[PDB]
Amino acid sequence: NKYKRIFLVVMDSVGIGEAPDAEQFGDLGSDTIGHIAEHMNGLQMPNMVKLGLGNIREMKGISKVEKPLGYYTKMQEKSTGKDTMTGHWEIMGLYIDTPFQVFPEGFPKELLDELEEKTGRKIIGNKPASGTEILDELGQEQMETGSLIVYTSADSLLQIAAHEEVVPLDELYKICKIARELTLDEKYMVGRVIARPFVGEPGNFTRTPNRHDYALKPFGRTVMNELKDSDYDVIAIGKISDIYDGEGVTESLRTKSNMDGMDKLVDTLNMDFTGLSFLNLVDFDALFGHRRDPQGYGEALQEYDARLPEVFAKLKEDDLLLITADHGNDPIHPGTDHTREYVPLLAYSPSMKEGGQELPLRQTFADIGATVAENFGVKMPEYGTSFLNEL
Ligand SMILES: [Mn+2]
Ligand SMILES: [Mn+2]
Ligand SMILES: [Mn+2]
Repeated sequence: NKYKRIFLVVMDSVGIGEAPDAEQFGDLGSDTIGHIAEHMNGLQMPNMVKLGLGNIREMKGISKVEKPLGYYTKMQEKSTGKDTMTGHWEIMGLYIDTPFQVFPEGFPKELLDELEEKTGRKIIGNKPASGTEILDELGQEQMETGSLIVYTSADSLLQIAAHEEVVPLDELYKICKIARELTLDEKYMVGRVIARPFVGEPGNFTRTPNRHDYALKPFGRTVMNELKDSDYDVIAIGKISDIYDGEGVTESLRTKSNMDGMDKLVDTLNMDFTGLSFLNLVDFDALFGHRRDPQGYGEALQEYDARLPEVFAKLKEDDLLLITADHGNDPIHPGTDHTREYVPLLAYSPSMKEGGQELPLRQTFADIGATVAENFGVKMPEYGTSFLNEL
């Protein structure tokens, strides 16, 4: 292998400007990094700048450098949707025609009607809400009627809440499995069904750790599958295992925040493995993008960039670091949905003794998967063009 270890970091939702098909998605004008940089009166990201971020695209506080540490370009998404599953699936070698849907006004009546009809239970709520607001609002009614509280988020989720002393857990998991079948339907395609059991009394409801998720497998065997089947390590950090429903994962490390994700990245640098270490930094999407909070997003980007020198210090001559994103989520854009954007790509190894150069624009995210597969000598994905020999 040219590289013994590859460290792939998805900065979740960190877009670098409107894609050529943004108009189809109502995403004209979008620019996640750009708008944040203007809000911050200059983003302070000196380490991403040293890698070549401003060589991809100059933005406020983010300038090009003469000798970038590694190679740089951007990537265009080929898949139909702009959700997290689509983007990640494409990164690992797939093409996804059928988008996952989001439900800001609630789920369609036809779906909720069929869930009632299969379960024998009435549904209440049916809107985007936090766990806390929805339980305050409807927890008491739920307790008194046996009804199911159905809510959503700004992401592709269907969440079903019920009190553990009113709806037994096993019954709630059965209900979520029925909902998971009903939502494999392109009219209603949700990424994840989540059981949200709770306990307590009105005024004091708490969600319990008995949460269970019902995800879809990727629509194809990914590069991760091929790695795992060839006895490589595939270390998933953060939401990566959930995103691929475990497919192809040999070890999974839960994280609680972006700093904790960078700590687990560092833990993997200290491991003797051969294969892929794959990190998702989700806070950018979950806390700041969907909440349309440019200040919080800005601070988080700065906090991330400050962790990078330690990663540079630990990379070996036969390691490769890849940094990208899975879509945009511009915190100064209408609504609460993602944005259809190009994503940055940075590729760095300390064996790059002269620094890097510009790569041709990657016409699918699957170029990353193709690179990884070529590096490790495993079956090449159906989609994607490796840039391994360009490095
Ligand atoms: Mn939009
Ligand atoms: Mn995402
Ligand atoms: Mn999201």
